[PDB]
Amino acid sequence: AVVLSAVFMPMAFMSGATGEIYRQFSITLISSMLLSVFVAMSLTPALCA
Amino acid sequence: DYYLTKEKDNVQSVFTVGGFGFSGQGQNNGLAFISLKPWSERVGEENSVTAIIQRAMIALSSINKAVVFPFNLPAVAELGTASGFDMELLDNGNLGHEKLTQARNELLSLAAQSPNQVTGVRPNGLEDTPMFKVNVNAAKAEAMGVALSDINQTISTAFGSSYVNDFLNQGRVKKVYVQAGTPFRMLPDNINQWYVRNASGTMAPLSAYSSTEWTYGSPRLERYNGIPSMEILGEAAAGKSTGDAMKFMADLVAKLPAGVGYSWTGLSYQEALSSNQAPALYAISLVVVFLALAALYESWSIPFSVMLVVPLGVVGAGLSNDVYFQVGLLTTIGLSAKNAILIVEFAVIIEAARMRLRPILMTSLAFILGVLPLVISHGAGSGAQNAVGTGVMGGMFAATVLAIYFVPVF
Amino acid sequence: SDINQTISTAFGSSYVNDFLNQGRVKKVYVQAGTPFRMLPDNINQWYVRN
Amino acid sequence: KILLKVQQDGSQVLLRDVARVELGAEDYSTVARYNGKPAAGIAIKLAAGANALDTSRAVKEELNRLSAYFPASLKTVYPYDTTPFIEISIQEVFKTLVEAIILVFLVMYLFLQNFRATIIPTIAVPVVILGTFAILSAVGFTINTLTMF
Amino acid sequence: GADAQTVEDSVTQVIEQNMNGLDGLMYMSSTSDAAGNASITLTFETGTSPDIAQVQVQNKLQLAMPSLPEAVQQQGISVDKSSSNILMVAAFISDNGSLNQYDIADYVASNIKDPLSRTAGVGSVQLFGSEYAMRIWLDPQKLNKYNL
Amino acid sequence: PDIAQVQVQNKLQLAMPSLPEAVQQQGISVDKSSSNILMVAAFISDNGSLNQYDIADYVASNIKDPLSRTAGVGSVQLFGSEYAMRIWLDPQKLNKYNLVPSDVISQIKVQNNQISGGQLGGMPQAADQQLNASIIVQTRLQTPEEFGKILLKVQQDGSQVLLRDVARVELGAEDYSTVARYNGKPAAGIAIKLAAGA
Ligand SMILES: CCCCCCCCCCCCO[C@@H]1O[C@H](CO)[C@@H](O[C@H]2O[C@H](CO)[C@@H](O)[C@H](O)[C@H]2O)[C@H](O)[C@H]1O
Ligand SMILES: CCCCCCCCCCCCO[C@@H]1O[C@H](CO)[C@@H](O[C@H]2O[C@H](CO)[C@@H](O)[C@H](O)[C@H]2O)[C@H](O)[C@H]1O
Ligand SMILES: CCCCCCCCCCCCO[C@@H]1O[C@H](CO)[C@@H](O[C@H]2O[C@H](CO)[C@@H](O)[C@H](O)[C@H]2O)[C@H](O)[C@H]1O
Repeated sequence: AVVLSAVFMPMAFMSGATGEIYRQFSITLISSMLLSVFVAMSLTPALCA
Repeated sequence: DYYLTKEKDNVQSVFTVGGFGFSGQGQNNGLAFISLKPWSERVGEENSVTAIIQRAMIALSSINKAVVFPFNLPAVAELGTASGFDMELLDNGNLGHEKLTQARNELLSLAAQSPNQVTGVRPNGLEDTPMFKVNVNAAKAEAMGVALSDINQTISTAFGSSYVNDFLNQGRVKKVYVQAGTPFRMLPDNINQWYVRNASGTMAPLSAYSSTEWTYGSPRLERYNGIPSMEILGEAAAGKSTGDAMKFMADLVAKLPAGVGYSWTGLSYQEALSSNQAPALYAISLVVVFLALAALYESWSIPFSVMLVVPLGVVGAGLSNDVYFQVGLLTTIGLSAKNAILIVEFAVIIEAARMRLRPILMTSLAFILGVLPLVISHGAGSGAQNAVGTGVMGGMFAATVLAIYFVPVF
Repeated sequence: SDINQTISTAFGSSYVNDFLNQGRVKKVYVQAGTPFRMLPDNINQWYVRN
Repeated sequence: KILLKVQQDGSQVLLRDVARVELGAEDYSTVARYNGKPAAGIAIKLAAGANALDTSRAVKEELNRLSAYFPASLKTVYPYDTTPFIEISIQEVFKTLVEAIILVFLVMYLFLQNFRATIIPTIAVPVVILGTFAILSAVGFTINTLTMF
Repeated sequence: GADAQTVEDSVTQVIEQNMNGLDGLMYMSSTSDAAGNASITLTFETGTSPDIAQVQVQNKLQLAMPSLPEAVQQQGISVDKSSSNILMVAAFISDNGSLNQYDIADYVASNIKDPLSRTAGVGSVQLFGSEYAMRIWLDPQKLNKYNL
Repeated sequence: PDIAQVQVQNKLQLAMPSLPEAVQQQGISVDKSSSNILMVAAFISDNGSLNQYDIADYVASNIKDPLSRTAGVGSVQLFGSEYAMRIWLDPQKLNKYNLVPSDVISQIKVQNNQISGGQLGGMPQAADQQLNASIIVQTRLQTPEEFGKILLKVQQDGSQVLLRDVARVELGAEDYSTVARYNGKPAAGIAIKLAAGA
């Protein structure tokens, strides 16, 4: 998740309509692994306990 | 009457407005909104929108003195009512309306000569119509003491409904219009009934010094970036993309007489603006994804040196693919990389892949059944998704079994 | 008013309206000729209607 | 009764003597009908950035409120309404999300055969997906086909 | 009461020649029909503020306002951030047929148009009708009779 | 800058009705123009077939407004003028026919005018007519000889007094105040001002 966030980090600092289209992938992805790394270490341990 | 008499069992309301249309406002334009009963009463596919539209086409093709074209609202009503290419024929050479019309007809003839490339090419504007021209002998009117301004104002007021001022009606301000009566402005002979006052105060009819003739004129004029133009529509031929036919039409225009340009608008402009910059963004995205597949397994370590061979496969790879699939291929490469990852990092494979073969098919099926809601209502639209899906799942299972083991020795 | 308008039109290029030239709208100007507005003596050449 | 001219004998020439004055339409170029009956219509265009469902509810409520002052023979009908389609689309997307999570649970249960062991991912995934929805809403990212990939 | 050529060369070109210097302008297309309507559509780059674009367009239009014919000025020129999509259509009918289309349209435009138009979330409204107007139908024979 | 320009243009609209008519007709421009000049483009003639007036008119008619609407361009300034249907009056000839520049201006306004001719069978129409066609009355004059044939006055003997009899009508520059040259040859130029933030 850290590596994916890093590689997708500098995509959101360039403009353009195609860039704005690619934001609809990039921002959702960085949010995706950020939520994933939150939930895997936070929520699932509580359940399995 | 046709909608509310022959198919009363599926239509709810018919709202027809005359004098309006998407081509503009005019006496010969017609438009109709149709409302259908709710899905509870519309059962089966025979009462669906498509079947009723097809029946409407078949029944209304019999309208002899009009062109009735029932159609469904498109998926994106903000971009037009159909697909294909949108083209503007620019007269940047200052040639004139007639020369541009001749050029447009020549382009249509040339396009019709090669149906294997472009299909259904047609103009969008309206054709020329007969128009009435009144010629006023200014010298003759001036000889008998009648001002030309009076004649022009008389004609314009009589046939044009000149607006005067406002008045109050039930507490609201509303306009006041002055025009000739209905039975006085319907025929060309009606002009001879009009009179105008001279300087002496007497009256002389308009027929004394005015001559009328029939000419032709354009009922609708189109401009693009301040340059006169006429729109041209059409769709690419079957089995062909948009770019090839678009370039072919560009060459066709290059064959037109000098002074005539061209330009793309609407969807075609968007795709052209995407295409001329697509290679650079695709190259930088490929560099970024290469860094992604070069940073995780520490440099050319084990698999990332075989992913170094991936660019050769990419360069090896007229058939095309849409914008969504261009990112879908990258996501497929990424998910294959991840299918390798949680075993390759463990190696960084026997036990790891024994306990991680299951996640391969969970992720594959999760992606498949997550893109499934985009297309499916259950039952319908499922037979055509088992061709690519099953083959890709089998290929991914084989890749998990073999490649993460051959690549280490490779 | 006639005298002032005459002088202003003769020496000031009063603008009238627009006209079409090669598909473009362009202005129309009215002014005195070049050899009639170069010297102070040029005013005595002008006439106005009573 | 507007005076235009007085003749030499003192007679008056009113507007009605030379023209027929009547209360008529401002623009006659448009003719509308409903099921063959005379009618008039309003085309409502959605403002940029405004959600369709709430705007339509507001418009319908405004029409209902104004209906109290209508003439004795005037009624309101909707010949072209798109909002029931939007409502049924969202009602279908909720169903499709719930059946997606149900099928994920079913696959995981087919794997482990232990409902207590199988449930953990079942509640794990939808929290992530709805959190992602929340972030894309907060930033201002629309629910568009690109997102639904 | 204007033809296509007249409305074009009297309104459309005049407005277009002063439609430069706009930020994010993508392209501009215009039409001029024989009904007397001059419609100019301006497309801006994606992401441009619609309010800013509308303000700029309305300001630049004020330059060409004195150059337009008097009738066009009196009719009024509207600039709106209108999208092509239609949200919903509301129709009004008469039960007993006591009111023709003119009465219904006039009542609608006088009472229901402007509160609905100012309701939140509504971009623009279009009326399929017309208000009342004190139409005066001239008679050429009677006018000639009284020297008018 | 956009907010400031909008505020200035709005506040200017207050004083618009108070300004003289000629100033209103000329038009008032409000622009977010910086003093710096990005680049200057010049246009010349190889064989000298075109004088500075033709070159400037062609430039202002064809190259100005597409360049002005090009992205990143704040404002452009033309070192020249478009064409304008200049009418050079002759005081002696005007006095000869008992004419005043005011009547010449009025006659030009009348005869060089577009008139909305309406249309036959427009709304509302009868219930049994099939013909609907526009009516063309008068169009704006185009050629210089068209202007030269404008009627001004008819003498008592029936002779006509045209515009060409009292004035020399020719296609000339709209503004003669600017003269530009390139290496001594006639030319016209455009000053391109960089837009703010581009
Ligand atoms: C010898 C003949 C040479 C002819 C070459 C013709 C074209 C060949 C490919 C060149 C492409 C380089 O084009 C380059 O693209 C990047 C984006 O990827 C652009 O970069 C731009 O977009 C990014 C965001 O995406 C921004 O962060 C950046 O600030 C912006 O300037 C540059 O404006 C441009 O310099
Ligand atoms: C009210 C709650 C309980 C009642 C059940 C109704 C809602 C629950 C849906 C499941 C019942 C339908 O059972 C059916 O089974 C098949 C196979 O497993 C699944 O559906 C499968 O086949 C259909 C039919 O080609 C495809 O459209 C679909 O893409 C595929 O996933 C769905 O589950 C459902 O279409
Ligand atoms: C015989 C087997 C049957 C299995 C059926 C499985 C599902 C099939 C479709 C059923 C859908 C009905 O689901 C229904 O949706 C509406 C909204 O549209 C919900 O209604 C809810 O949302 C609306 C607003 O949108 C609110 O005004 C309402 O107060 C609220 O309760 C209900 O919570 C639910 O009752």
